Amino acid sequence: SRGEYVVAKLDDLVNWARRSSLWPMTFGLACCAVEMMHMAAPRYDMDRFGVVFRASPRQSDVMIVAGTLTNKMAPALRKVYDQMPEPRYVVSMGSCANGGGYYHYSYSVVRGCDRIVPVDIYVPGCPPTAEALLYGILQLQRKIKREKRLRIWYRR
Amino acid sequence: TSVKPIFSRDMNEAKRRVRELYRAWYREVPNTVHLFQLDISVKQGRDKVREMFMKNAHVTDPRVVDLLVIKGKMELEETINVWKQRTHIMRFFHETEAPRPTDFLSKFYVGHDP
Amino acid sequence: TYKFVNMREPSMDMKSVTDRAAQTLLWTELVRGLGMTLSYLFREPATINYPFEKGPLSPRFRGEHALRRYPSGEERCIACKLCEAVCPAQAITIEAEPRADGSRRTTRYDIDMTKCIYCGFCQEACPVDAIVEGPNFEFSTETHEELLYNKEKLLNNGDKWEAEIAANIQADYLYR
Amino acid sequence: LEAIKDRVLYVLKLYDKIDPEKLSVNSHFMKDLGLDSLDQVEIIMAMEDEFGFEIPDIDAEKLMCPQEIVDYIADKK
Amino acid sequence: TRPTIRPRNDVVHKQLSAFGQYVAEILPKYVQQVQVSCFNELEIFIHPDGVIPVLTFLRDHTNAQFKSLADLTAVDVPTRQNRFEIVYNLLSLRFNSRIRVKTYTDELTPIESSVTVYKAANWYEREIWDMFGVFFANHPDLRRILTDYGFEGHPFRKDFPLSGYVELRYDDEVKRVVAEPVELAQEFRKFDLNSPWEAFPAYRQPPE
Amino acid sequence: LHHALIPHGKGGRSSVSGIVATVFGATGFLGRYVVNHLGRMGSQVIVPYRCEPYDTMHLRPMGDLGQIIFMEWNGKDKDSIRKVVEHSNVVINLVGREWETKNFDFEDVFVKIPHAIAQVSKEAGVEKLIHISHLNADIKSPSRYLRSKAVGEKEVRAAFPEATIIKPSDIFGREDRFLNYFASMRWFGGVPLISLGKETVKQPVYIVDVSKGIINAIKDPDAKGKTFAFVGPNRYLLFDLVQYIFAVAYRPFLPYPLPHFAYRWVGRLFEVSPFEPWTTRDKVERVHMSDMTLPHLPGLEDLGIQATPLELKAIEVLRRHRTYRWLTSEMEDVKPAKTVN
Ligand SMILES: COC1=C(OC)C(=O)C(C/C=C(\C)CC/C=C(/C)CC/C=C(\C)CC/C=C(/C)CC/C=C(\C)CC/C=C(\C)CC/C=C(/C)CC/C=C(/C)CC/C=C(\C)CCC=C(C)C)=C(C)C1=O
Ligand SMILES: CCCCCCCCCCCCCCCCC[C@@H](O)O[C@H](CO[C@H](O)CCCCCCCCCCCCCCC)COP(=O)(O)OCC[N+](C)(C)C
Ligand SMILES: CCCCCCCCCCCCCCCCCC(=O)OC[C@H](COP(=O)(O)OCCN)OC(=O)CCCCCCCCCCCCCCCCC
Ligand SMILES: NC(=O)C1=CN([C@@H]2O[C@H](COP(=O)(O)OP(=O)(O)OC[C@H]3O[C@@H](n4cnc5c(N)ncnc54)[C@H](OP(=O)(O)O)[C@@H]3O)[C@@H](O)[C@H]2O)C=CC1
Ligand SMILES: *P(=O)(O)OCC(C)(C)[C@H](O)C(=O)NCCC(=O)NCCSC(=O)CCCCCCCCCCCCC
Ligand code: SF4
Ligand code: SF4
Ligand code: SF4
Repeated sequence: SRGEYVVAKLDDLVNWARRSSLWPMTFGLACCAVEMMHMAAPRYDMDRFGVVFRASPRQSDVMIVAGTLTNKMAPALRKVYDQMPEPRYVVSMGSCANGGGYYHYSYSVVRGCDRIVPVDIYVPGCPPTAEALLYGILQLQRKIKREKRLRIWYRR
Repeated sequence: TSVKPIFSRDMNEAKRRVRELYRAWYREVPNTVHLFQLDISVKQGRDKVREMFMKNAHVTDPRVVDLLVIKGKMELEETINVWKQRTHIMRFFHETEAPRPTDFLSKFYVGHDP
Repeated sequence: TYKFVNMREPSMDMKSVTDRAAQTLLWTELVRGLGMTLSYLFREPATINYPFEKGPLSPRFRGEHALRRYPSGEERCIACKLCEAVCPAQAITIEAEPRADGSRRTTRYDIDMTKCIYCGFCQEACPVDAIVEGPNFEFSTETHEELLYNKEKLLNNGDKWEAEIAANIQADYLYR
Repeated sequence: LEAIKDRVLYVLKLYDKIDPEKLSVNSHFMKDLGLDSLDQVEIIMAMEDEFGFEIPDIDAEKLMCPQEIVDYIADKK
Repeated sequence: TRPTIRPRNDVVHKQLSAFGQYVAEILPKYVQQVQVSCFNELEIFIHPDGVIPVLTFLRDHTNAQFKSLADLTAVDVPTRQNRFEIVYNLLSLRFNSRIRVKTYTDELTPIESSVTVYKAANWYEREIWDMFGVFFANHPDLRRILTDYGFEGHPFRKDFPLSGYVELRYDDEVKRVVAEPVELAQEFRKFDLNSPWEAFPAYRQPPE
Repeated sequence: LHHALIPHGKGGRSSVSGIVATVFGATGFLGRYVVNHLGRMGSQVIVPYRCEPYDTMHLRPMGDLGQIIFMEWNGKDKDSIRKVVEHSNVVINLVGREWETKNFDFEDVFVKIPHAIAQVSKEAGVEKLIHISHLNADIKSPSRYLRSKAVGEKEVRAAFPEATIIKPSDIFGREDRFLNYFASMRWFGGVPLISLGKETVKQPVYIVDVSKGIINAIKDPDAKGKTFAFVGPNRYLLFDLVQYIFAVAYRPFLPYPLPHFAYRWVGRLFEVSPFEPWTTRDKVERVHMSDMTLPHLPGLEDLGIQATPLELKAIEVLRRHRTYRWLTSEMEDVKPAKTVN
């Protein structure tokens, strides 16, 4: 149908922009954030793909939870996630962010950042290499490529 | 056996310090509700302060009372300086935990707990 | 021995004073920094073209886990639980029983990849080279549960990566 | 002193734990009214909120009767 | 040669023993015991109320210039009447040496704060309080340093469970993080590793 | 009971409650609350969704690992309905739209879909069915919404005789329509009311109370084939209710009487939006309609729930509508509205 074709093209265009312009919030917790710096480094330059760190959560699209999430830190992470406007995505990085990690059976560690925020991508490793994190970012981009919001709305 | 007192010597001065801390907490609940934008009432906060003070009413050791008032002052200055968030202040109220059964028949039904 | 990083005084002769004044009024060190940045601009970047180009790795690399087999097809693991005992993060859960033919083989071999710290202790403690850490590192998932590997998943990883795992173990086994 | 007395009684009547029927100018807080240390402390704080002057802890412990309250307020003006 | 055995230093052992005798003679009112470990570390056990005099002496004395406080922690031994064991590690740069001073306390007995001798004692004693429950009397700002706000209990105590009693999650109904009793999908599997055969005869205790 | 359906634990996140529930319409207000309560219990939750998977993300943290399962579903596909209800002993139906789109009508969302869910669930052997209806569900009602509600209630009762039909009055909460719809009329100058809201009586019910009642209806063994009425503790006139809403929001209250035909035309104007409409003719009819009184049907007190008065939870919803001048004002600063009991 003409309307179906129009909405398909429009949300192909919309998903392309969001996929190609990703702005992670400048947010790192532990040793996993060093591999974020090495992904930002010249070797695996993240700025090629349109992935740029922004300090303010208002101007951020993705939250890369890279490090251990503690009980004393969970409210701040939830606060910045809430203050991030939509559409927003979450990439947990490393064992600590995925589940508990080396500190799973601890009194002061949250066993998974997905207990706090909805996580879109999980990156495995301790720490995941910069290439592993880049693969996770590209996988997030491909996940964005498949979103059909206007197509869902047209048939709604 | 004579022991080194933390404060308060005998029990009367410990009770005096308890009353001082209770006044400090009682005069703080309106400020806590205003600053943290709590949806609870001021009466609810004062009742919670009273309840938290009353669960230690069986203590008969002045040193334990002194340590309790020290920790109460600590958690009061965390509330005054807004070091705490609404998260902890409402953690005081257990708003999300399901009501645990307390009778033998219900406890027998639910599980193996004593 | 020791040295002073900054304890030098400048000469107060007229030529040196004029040189410093020219540096102050004419921003000489700032121009020098500009020249350094321009040189780096005209240099060649150190960026690889991922995913079409991959960063170098070594035979010792610790990536995704795998359960190996003997060349006959028999599983190497003998349910000895040395890896489970030595695991720092307690990421391995093992349950075993005698098999139909009486072999000492596992029935449950779980690794929580969100709990594992990828430290390589399990493959060091294995006396039969059963559990290994393969070369794979691009195995990120979209859901948490997909990272809770079990015995079937680990055996599939071993069957999938057996050639590269065997080559790496052959390359690096004389150092162990 | 009548103004102080009526203000004290008005404050006491607003207290939830205070029974207006049993309330009187000679009613002992602990015995006649059946309160405890913390209730008396809250009463003293409410009295401070009315007359706007600081009552120390040592003096507040000797204010177990409304007549004692009005005597203390009159002495301190 | 014995390549696999650590060589010993009798010179340093004798020097440490002599200095331990020196300090024990100088401060008989507080020093209870002096030991030199076989890897040349001097350890001084003193009365709990001698902390300020002993530390001030070890800092300001001409023959003991331990001007640096390397560390300050506590050890929990529940089998003792005074379960908590406060440990001070001092470094003397002038004589290129290190010393250890150990005192004892229990739950209800305060220990004098040494922030007037070393400024690092401020945060070190804050951590000791937060993690063990030891109260320090004259501390400029004594409060929690590492645990969460409102956290109940001192976690480094031996009787404190490894996972604690509460855990955190985000509840959508109340639109905030909540604290609920700890519940584990997989329980921490406790291992009994000790062998029933004695390893070191040198440390064998009398049957008593 | 199957060996895997026996409850274990202490009713926590990592426990087992023996409840396997397929929750239709879980990507909504009541849906999110019900899913949160089930996951908090520690139950198995299946979430059939037709929307973009991005719009189901708030439901991910609501349960432990593997306890929330998202599967696609159509509503016109009994195959998908069976696929999602095959392995669950509880089926909860909260599907509904306050407006009508091109593809789904009030007949489709309130008659055809609930009847298909009930019929398919009966074949699949689902033990318990919970079906959400409306308190003012009348066959001769002026509102097509409520007429379809009544027809769908009868169809569900016919298809699944062992059902629990719940009839909330008007759910108010953070993501509700009720308090937000009343508090969003600041932009259109004054507040248009039919007969100035003097001829309408309403007793709204709290969302957490409704979700708790839904959860307790599953656990109660003697609520198998029953009908409940979920209403609040106090009944208000519409004028008093809107006045209290605006007082709590600290907005100037400027009511004015607008005749019913004019308000119907206004609602007709606003329903031409391809997106979610701000108001509709059926919405106007429902807002004007007084809540019914059904003393014979059981309710929250019968299911063990003490209904939360509006004066305790109104500030959660209406603090968002305040300005910076009045953001920090406390809950006790506004006198409670005048009730009609
Ligand atoms: C907190 O812990 C920490 C971290 O964290 C864990 C860290 O990581 C690190 C590590 C730190 C780093 C690695 C440093 C940060 C990394 C870097 C790479 C720094 C580099 C910074 C930059 C390169 C700056 C880039 C920043 C931004 C914001 C660039 C983004 C671009 C924009 C915002 C521009 C968008 C606006 C646009 C495009 C305007 C155009 C729009 C229009 C509408 C114009 C068009 C209008 C028209 C009318 C045109 C229409 C005309 C038409 C159609 C006709 C034309 C004719 C035709 C033929 C077409 C550290 C130290 C750390 O401590
Ligand atoms: C600036 C002022 C506002 C502008 C308003 C719009 C103006 C026109 C917008 C320009 C459109 C640019 C489209 C770019 C197409 C993407 C190129 C191509 O590579 O994309 C492919 C196809 O992309 C998608 O299929 C759809 C892209 C957009 C399709 C066009 C939709 C219609 C656009 C024209 C209509 C504009 C007028 C209507 C709007 C105003 C998939 O690539 P991808 O996988 O990702 O790359 C991965 C990286 N690799 C290759 C290294 C691995
Ligand atoms: C030659 C003639 C001209 C040819 C081209 C004609 C069209 C050009 C574009 C016109 C502008 C956009 C028109 C509207 C697009 C469709 C928007 C829509 O219907 O969105 C509905 C839907 C909302 O969500 P829904 O599915 O309803 O579910 C409720 C959520 N719980 O889903 C959403 O809202 C999805 C979120 C994004 C919606 C806005 C973006 C739509 C695409 C805009 C593309 C152009 C952007 C230009 C930006 C300004 C210039 C830089
Ligand atoms: N809310 C209220 O004030 C009251 C509500 N009720 C009833 O309670 C129930 C729940 O209400 P509520 O949560 O507020 O409603 P919502 O509008 O917030 O949510 C409706 C849910 O049903 C889904 N849905 C709607 N239409 C369709 C369709 N055609 N096909 C498939 N899925 C569909 C939606 O999914 P998606 O996002 O994918 O479209 C969403 O998950 C409804 O039946 C309603 O009539 C009763 C009394 C008062
Ligand atoms: P009268 O003197 O006869 O009675 C005095 C009382 C009632 C205190 C007892 O009879 C009594 O003297 N008991 C002896 C033991 C004792 O004095 N215990 C007091 C312990 S101090 C204490 O427990 C401090 C607790 C701090 C409170 C924490 C604050 C929590 C409130 C948070 C705010 C919630 C909303 C803002
Ligand atoms: S997963 Fe490993 S590398 Fe990453 S934060 Fe945890 S301990 Fe550090
Ligand atoms: S690499 Fe280390 S942490 Fe991971 S499973 Fe092996 S022993 Fe355990
Ligand atoms: S160490 Fe090797 S043989 Fe032993 S249980 Fe582990 S994988 Fe099996």
